[PDB]
Amino acid sequence: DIQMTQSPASLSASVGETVTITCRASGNIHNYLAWYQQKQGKSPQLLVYNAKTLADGVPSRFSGSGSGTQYSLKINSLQPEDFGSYYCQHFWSAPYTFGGGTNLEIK
Amino acid sequence: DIVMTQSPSSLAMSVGQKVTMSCKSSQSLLNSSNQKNYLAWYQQKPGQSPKLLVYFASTRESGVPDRFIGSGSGTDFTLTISSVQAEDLADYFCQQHYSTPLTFGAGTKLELK
Amino acid sequence: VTLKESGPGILQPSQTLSLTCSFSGFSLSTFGMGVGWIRQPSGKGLEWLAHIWWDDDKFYNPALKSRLTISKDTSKNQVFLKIANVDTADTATYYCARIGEDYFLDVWGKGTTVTVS
Amino acid sequence: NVTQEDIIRALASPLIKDGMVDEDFAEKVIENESRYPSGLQAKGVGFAIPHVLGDYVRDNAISVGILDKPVNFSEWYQSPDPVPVRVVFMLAIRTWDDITNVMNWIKDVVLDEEFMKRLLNMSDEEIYRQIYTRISKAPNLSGINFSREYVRHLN
Amino acid sequence: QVQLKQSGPGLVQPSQSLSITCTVSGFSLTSYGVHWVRQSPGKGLEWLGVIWSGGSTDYNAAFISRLSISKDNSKSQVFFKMNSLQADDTAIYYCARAPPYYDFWSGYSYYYYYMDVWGKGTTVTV
Ligand SMILES: *[C@@H]1O[C@H](CO)[C@@H](O)[C@H](O)[C@H]1NC(C)=O
Repeated sequence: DIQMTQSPASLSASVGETVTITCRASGNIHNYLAWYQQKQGKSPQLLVYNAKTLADGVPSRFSGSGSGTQYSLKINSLQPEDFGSYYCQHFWSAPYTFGGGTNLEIK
Repeated sequence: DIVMTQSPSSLAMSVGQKVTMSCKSSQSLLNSSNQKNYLAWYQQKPGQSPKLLVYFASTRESGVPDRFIGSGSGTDFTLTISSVQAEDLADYFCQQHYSTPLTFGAGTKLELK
Repeated sequence: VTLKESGPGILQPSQTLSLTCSFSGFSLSTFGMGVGWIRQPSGKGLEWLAHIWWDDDKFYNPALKSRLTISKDTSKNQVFLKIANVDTADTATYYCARIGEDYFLDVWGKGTTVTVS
Repeated sequence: NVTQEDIIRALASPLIKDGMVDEDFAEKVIENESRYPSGLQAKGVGFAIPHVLGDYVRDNAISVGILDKPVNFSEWYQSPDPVPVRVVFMLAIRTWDDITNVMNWIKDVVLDEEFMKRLLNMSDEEIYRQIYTRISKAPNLSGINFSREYVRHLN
Repeated sequence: QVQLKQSGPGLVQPSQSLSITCTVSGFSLTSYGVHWVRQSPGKGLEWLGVIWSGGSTDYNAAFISRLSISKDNSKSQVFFKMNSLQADDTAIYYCARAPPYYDFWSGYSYYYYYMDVWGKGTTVTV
């Protein structure tokens, strides 16, 4: 199958901490995963173009890496206004199944 | 046209030793690897056999076993299969491959005496 | 650039749902961009429903048991997301989004709310 | 566990499904594979052109299979040496003029490694877009069918 | 079991044309090629223009300075025939088979331009 998974389901950190989120596929991605962030009550805004590339001028704090079936999004240091829900999608099989998603909380 | 030439005019042969002949032309080499040529065997009567050598490898048919393949560069050549019995045939004529005119050269022939 | 959506509010289980997109400067005369729809049940994550590429073709999420049939126009880029039967689990926000070049979801709308009674 | 068996049928499937070939196209292709060195690998990244040039075809089409794990095919020029192939270009061509036109286009595809590179790390959609664009921009090959169902990143 | 048989006139003076028919049996004319070559005792062998016999495709004229007028190289499903109006030289007679497949890395044409199995020939005099 092509089912996507994502973890940790729920994580929290204070302002200034480094955060890593893991996204995995049962198949093979070949560097087509992209991440984006949803604010509560608003539509998501595109965050990266690909695992390794910055999108639409968003802060350089957002970056990521991965290969094969293992990809991650990394934030070097959380700033105000970066908290919310993170999602990942792959451009492989047409049914672009979503990962579970993570909620990054203020704590 | 493309120049084709042989070095020997004829060669003496006996049962023993090897018989050496060579062939020159403007160019037979290809850029995408490989080389294209062919040396023909002619029985004096039918003259029907370029089939014994394809490119620089033994032919598709049985041909003659252990046929020797010479240089793979601009100048081609061949030896008979060490000592041969054969008969005094025009065992080789060198022809151009990879050329629309497909010019033919002169034969060599074997001579017993 | 700008994407707005329209559709019904409260539906009965036996009714057909129809949802459409409205774009301003987005053009579908080039291969570079397609359009698709994303469902989000309240309190849950996002689920991909379907999309249509510039080359007129159609892909559906097999988890919907072929209940979704989609036509795409060229006038007002209407994509209807017709669902033959709306169950009581299908209570969700529906978003229209551009695929863009590569897999860049650059343009998202605000979403409609689909509920049951 | 990848071999030559069912690669030909896997790529023939969208042609029989669409109806561009007559009945068991894949078997006729395999018969030509058995008798001839269709590989023509000629490079570190093996290239192949399994094909039939007879009738049993309703129209001309190109079907491109992508193999992540190689399967050797007989080499051309000197057939005894097998060479592994990663990218398989199946051609259903009639009238002969199109087989030359297709091979010339393919030569302009295999050469210039920047295209040949990364071909194994692109989705079915990206491969479709690239091949479609390169065919439509060719001076010839108009009228030959190509679609999403004719691209398989795996198998 | 697989043969090329040649027949045609000899003793042909310049006032009469030369026409030679090569009957092909065992080497189907929908798959294999057929090439023609001249072999005089006094000059060496030379290449004549041919049509590929795997389908009457793309006649390749050879030696334009040696090309005859109205050289048809007619191909039937049973036999192939060559003709030349002048018949002003001798020993124009070998028929040979060419490999039935493609020269994938050729720099000018996709046929091999290689002769494999030769026929018996004829005797051509002026
Ligand atoms: C393909 O070729 C390589 C190199 O000769 C060889 O090691 C390998 O076994 C071949 N593949 C198969 C399936 O035999």
